[PDB]
Amino acid sequence: REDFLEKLIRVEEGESVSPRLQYYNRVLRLLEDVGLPELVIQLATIAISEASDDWRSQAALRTRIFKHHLDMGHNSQAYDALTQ
Amino acid sequence: MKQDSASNATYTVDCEDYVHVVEFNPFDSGEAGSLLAYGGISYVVIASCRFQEEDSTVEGIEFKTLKTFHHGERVVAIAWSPETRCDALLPLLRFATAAGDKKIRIFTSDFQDKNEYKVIEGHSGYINDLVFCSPEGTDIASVGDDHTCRIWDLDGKQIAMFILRSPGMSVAWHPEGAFKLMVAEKTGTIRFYDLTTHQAILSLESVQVPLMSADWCVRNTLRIGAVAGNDWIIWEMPRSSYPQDNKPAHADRARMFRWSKCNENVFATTGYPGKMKSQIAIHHLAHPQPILIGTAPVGSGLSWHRRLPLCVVGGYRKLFFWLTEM
Amino acid sequence: SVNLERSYMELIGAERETSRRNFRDLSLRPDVSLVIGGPKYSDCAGGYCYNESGSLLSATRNRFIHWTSYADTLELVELSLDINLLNNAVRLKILNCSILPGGVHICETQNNIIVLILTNQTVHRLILPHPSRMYRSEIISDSHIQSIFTDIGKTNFHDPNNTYVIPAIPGRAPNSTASTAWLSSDGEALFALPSVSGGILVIKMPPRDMEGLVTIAELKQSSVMQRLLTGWMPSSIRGDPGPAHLPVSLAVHTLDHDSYLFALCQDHKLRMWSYKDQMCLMVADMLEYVPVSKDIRQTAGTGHKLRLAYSDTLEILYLGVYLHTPRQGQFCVFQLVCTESNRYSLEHTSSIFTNQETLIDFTFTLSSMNIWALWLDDDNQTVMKHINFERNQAGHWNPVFVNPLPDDDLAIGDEQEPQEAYLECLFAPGRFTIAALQKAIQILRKGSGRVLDLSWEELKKEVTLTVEKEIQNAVVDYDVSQEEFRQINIENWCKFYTCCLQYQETLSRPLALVVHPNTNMVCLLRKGFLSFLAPCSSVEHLYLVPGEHLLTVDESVICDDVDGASDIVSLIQCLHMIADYITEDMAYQMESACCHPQSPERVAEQILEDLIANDIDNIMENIQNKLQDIRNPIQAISFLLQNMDYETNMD
Amino acid sequence: PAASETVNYNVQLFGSSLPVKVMEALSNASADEPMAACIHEGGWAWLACNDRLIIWKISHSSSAKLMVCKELPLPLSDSEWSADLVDICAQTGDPAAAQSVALMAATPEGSSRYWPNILHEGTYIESYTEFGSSLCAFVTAVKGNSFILSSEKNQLVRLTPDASGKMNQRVLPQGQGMLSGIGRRVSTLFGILSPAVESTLCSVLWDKGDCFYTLTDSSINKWDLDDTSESQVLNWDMSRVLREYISDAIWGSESDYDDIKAGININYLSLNQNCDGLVILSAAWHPGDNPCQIYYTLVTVKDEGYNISDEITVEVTQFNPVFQARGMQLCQLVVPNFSSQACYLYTQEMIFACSTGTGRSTLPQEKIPFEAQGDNIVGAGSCEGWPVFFIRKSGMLTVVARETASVLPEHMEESLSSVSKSSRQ
Repeated sequence: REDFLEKLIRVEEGESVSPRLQYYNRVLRLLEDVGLPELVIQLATIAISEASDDWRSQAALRTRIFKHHLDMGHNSQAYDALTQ
Repeated sequence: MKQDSASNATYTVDCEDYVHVVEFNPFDSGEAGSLLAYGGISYVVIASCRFQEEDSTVEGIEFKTLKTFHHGERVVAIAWSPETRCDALLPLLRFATAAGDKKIRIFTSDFQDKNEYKVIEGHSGYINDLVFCSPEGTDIASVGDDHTCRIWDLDGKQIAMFILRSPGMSVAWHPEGAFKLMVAEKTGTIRFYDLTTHQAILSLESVQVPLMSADWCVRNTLRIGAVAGNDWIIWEMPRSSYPQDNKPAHADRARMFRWSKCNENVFATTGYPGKMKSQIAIHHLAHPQPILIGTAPVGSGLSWHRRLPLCVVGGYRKLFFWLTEM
Repeated sequence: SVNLERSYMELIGAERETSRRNFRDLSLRPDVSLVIGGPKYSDCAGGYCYNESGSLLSATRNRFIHWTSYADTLELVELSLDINLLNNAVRLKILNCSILPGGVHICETQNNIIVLILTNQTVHRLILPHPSRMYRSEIISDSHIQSIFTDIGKTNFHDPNNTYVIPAIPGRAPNSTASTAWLSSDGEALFALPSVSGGILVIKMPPRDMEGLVTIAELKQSSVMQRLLTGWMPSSIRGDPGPAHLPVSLAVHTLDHDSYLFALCQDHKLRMWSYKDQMCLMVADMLEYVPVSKDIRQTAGTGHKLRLAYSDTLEILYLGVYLHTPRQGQFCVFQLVCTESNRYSLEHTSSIFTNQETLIDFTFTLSSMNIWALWLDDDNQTVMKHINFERNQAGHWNPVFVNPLPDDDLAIGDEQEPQEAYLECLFAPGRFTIAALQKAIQILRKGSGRVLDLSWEELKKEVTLTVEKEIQNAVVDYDVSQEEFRQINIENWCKFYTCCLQYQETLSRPLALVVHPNTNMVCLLRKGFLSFLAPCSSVEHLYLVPGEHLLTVDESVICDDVDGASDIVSLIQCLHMIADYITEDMAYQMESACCHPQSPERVAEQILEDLIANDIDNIMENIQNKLQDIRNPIQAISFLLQNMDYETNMD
Repeated sequence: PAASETVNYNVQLFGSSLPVKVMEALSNASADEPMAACIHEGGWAWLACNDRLIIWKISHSSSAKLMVCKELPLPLSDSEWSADLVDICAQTGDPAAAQSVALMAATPEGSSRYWPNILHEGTYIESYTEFGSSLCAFVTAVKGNSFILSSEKNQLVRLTPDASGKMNQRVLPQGQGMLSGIGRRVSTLFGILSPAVESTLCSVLWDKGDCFYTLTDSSINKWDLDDTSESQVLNWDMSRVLREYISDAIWGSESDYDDIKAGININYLSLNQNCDGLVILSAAWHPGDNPCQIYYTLVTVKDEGYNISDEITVEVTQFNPVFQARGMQLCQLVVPNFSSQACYLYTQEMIFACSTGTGRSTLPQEKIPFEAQGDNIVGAGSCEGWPVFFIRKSGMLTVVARETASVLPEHMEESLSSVSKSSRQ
């Protein structure tokens, strides 16, 4: 939806096999620039759905998940996210 | 936000799923301990809580789980009856919830090894809120995203249809009245719905755009407390529809309003849900500065107790309680 | 036969069409002879378009300056609907004299712009800056550009050679736009004014606008000196013009070396004379072509107007004579048949009758062959109608969209509240203005303070204060029933509507119209108000024109088949007669039924029930009567399909 | 809604319990426009609604019973109605007790429809036109039950009476007056020789004693009309004397006081008569800086009959809208029955009381402005000899005090009954 956002996704595409990851990363960056840490964490948790060849975004998402898990208090979930 | 007379969490209760909705008893829903019902994502728990400031043999806070049941899609709103016996005489808990399946799920039990679940065809869109619109409990009014508020009963039939100028944000019910209902609108046209005949008797125009939430005062039908923009407004009906009182609450935009279920002068509000630490501000009448500030990592839930001036705020799997000095 | 309708939609301006305005309060003082008093020519409007180059890519394109004369002052304002103008407003307070309708001329030389305003006794002249003096930019096309003057010192000029005393022998009658000013072949200027006692007062002046040795003459019949001498003598015959030989309007055309001044007397006589070569040309009688009616021309009257148009597209001269009498009224169009011997003969091209109304401004266009007039009646209302003279021998006069006195409608509703609907209808920019609403809020609040219009929250607070004040002043018990509160709200909103209309009707008095050569754009000047006449498309103009006139209009132009044309005309008339009721509860119920899942027939039923609840008179009978006259709607549905294509992305 | 009145004595309800006239006007959309009604003593209410003349009668105790509206036939001809068009026939020279209180409803075309009486409506007159123009503006009544119609373009049409039911309409004897030629003429031409432009007529008033005044924006001429010809008496001017009074009543001590007193452009509008003289309604503005502020001046002539004199009173009127043409209806002046002890001038936001002497049967002094009502006043005057004012969404309100109606003792009541001719069963 929205060709204005489709163009912004296309100009960033070129290194990933799924534009969903890049779109989620862009929306997460926008939400981080706006504010709301709870919404930022929710968006970071939702973004993990489509993988791509760019392993840097996946590693950043896994690190954020591990940070949220160790901040909330889920040792098993943190261990699972680390073994992933 | 505000930082006048600030304090952390006095009573912290840890849970399991994420807490996003929490309410107390609306009127006569139990005269034996603080009865609460909270549902995370796939688990709804009914609890009876007693505090040390109410009794004496309580070590801070004592909570007892009465019924924990796993439900399907998560809920976002629950209806409470103003006249139902749960722990005084004969137990009778009949409550509806607005889950994610676009249909209302009403559970009725009596603590007699039985619990009937019924499905009500509400609105096809995302149901926002719902509440009982009868002092005896026979009709439930719900509002969502369809601009049409349909009065539903215990069976699932349409009683009355009300037109709105925006998706129904919140609904408020007056227990100490005569079928008095309010529907918060984005445009600001609040219709004092009198369900005795299902007709528009009076309408108020909230001049503070945008308008968030609004409710009555539990001890005075004339006092109407609402939140809009950055300041809280107190209206005196039906004497004046223009803002009788308007006083700031936070440095930014507020969220919702909730009058105290014990007094008629103190209340609590909350600005942005988090950002720079959620500071729930307990204010008093004719007081621009908050008489109390409660610190929390994030804000998600607000209610008022009926026995003592107590407020509860949900966050990251935790519930923080606070008490007012007044 | 030419069949073409040019309907126009009204557009409220003034406050809705803002502009960077800045007056220069510089009162002009006359230096010549005064009259002390004189009739206050109020509600006068004049216009003059600039045409210095044929190219449509400069800065003076579609430029026209209009002057509004009230009582005795002038507010010279320059408005352009394309390029914004800075410092285009100047007030001129002429003492003891009033500006004549259409007596302002502008001469743009190579040093300074010379103004010439003819008042009652004192001619005013101002010198505005220009290139080679102050550098005025008029090149290329830009957004904003400079207009007249610059600061405050270049707006006050009352020089001796600029001032001039206006004579009147034996008098003048500037009832409309008849004052003309033009140069002759010898370089001398000539000012033609509608003089009383028959004839035209011609003031001859040396070249340019510098005051010098001027002369006065009266073109009545023969010998200017003899006519000026006999003007004081009471006469009312053919050889000696009198009160029955004065035209309301004037129109002169430059021909050869003798400037022929066309004059239409009250006895249906069109004559021409030259300021220095008057002679017995040819007393053209209108009754020679108009059917016999000598009693009308013997009894005379008022309202005889004359217009000329030399269309160069076919090199044809047309003369339109509007004869207005208490017993007859018609526009007669003639074509000029010259003989190349100072003798011109007219051929009766067409004649269209009309009602007996006071005509202020009216004209006709030969590019589409259509005469359009605007009758401003003294009954606080005005109408405008256009008709093609070369289409029907009788003429039905298609009206144009007019609405000087807007009226609302009552609706008791059922479960809604008409208060919000009335508030939205009053706040809608399609009618009224924000100044009337602000004045009503200031008045109905028992004399409150200044009401703003920028803060929506403050506006809502003030309107809620006003509503509550009206409620507690009307009743005190408004919370025990659902119909009493609705009735009180309806009464309060009707009072608000009346208070707003009391101020709207004051500023809704149209004075005149202004048209510009090339690029069709029609402006309407009212009592301190500006409006636009936007040209609508074919389907829009058909919908605007009622079906009663479209039936008289030939069906071969609208659709191909007469049956389909009549069907689509009946449908358009039905839609136009249904559109007479406009509210907001219908739109609210439509939006609600569209947001909640249902069906389009439910929305249609809701809209129908809202229209029924809002309706006060019967319209369904006429709807059915016009719908029963359908036999072949093939062309109707074809024209409907080939017009509403808006959302389909075809390009 | 909103209402803000100013009490002066005993303000009571003229009706009984909210009259239906307000709802009738709101439904007919008559009071929704700038109206200029007329309230004539005895209870008559006249409304010149464009081309629908509404004449009705109101009295005490009226809510749902007094709601009849009598309309008058009037063709479309664009009439410049204001106050002089629908004027009573009390200015004529015929005494008696029938043709002195008639109703006027002329058409701006050439004829003069003269009504014989108002107590028994339904009868008219037969009088066609022969010479003249149209667009008649202001009508006036002269001696012999004859009329004069004066247009805004200086056109005078005379009514020649031949019998009691057959008259004619002709031109003015010895030609018309003022400049601006229009229609047909005979004998001399024009009458006002000025080097200006035209001479817009403002009003025409014929008083008792063979005196006629044509008030226009040029000069004032007095003609001794004998229903067949006119004779010029003396051409005088009133603005040259009124300018000093206007400058003294409006402006104060300034630098250019002499220039202000010498200037002041005045434009006449309304003019009527009364048993104590004449009452003129004209505007005046100083020729100073731009723009000019149009101020309304109230020129009242104090006398004992109906002619002119020298006792002139000038006052300023607040709330000035706009002035245009020669028939502005926003600020209109209407005298009740041309024989009241106090006149009432109604402007879009005020009711001013012109005092013409002591009050023996009508309560004087009733100056009431308006600050909470935006609707212009429909009409004002004296109803049945009592100060009755009509207020939108309120009805008719009377202002009485000492002057009322009691019961006569012995022979006084018998004489009153004998002169009133009353019977019963």
